[PDB]
Amino acid sequence: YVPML
Amino acid sequence: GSPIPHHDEKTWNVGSSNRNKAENLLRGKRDGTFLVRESSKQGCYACSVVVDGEVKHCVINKTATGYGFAEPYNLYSSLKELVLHYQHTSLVQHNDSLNVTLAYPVYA
Repeated sequence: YVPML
Repeated sequence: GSPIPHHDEKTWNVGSSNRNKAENLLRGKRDGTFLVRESSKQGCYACSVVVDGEVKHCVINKTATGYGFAEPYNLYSSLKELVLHYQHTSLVQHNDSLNVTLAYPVYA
């Protein structure tokens, strides 16, 4: 999954 | 014009749909077309959204303070509230690759 910060 | 289609949760909440089904539904759709589904990561949901012609998948966490993409933004009491927030707010604040909003429910 796309890393979300 | 309004209300926007996002208010009818059926237009974007596809329940227990897996990744491959999500990609099939979003195939060929315009940027910003999205859905919300259960994730293979038990206990979690996922947002699948078309960005630059490609489908991307993001986990939605559920915490004691609400749903969200990441701390300290797990602030929404329902998936609908999350969706409505990110219909006007770009996901780019969480990842520079995601310059899109949740603009178009897959089934609106």
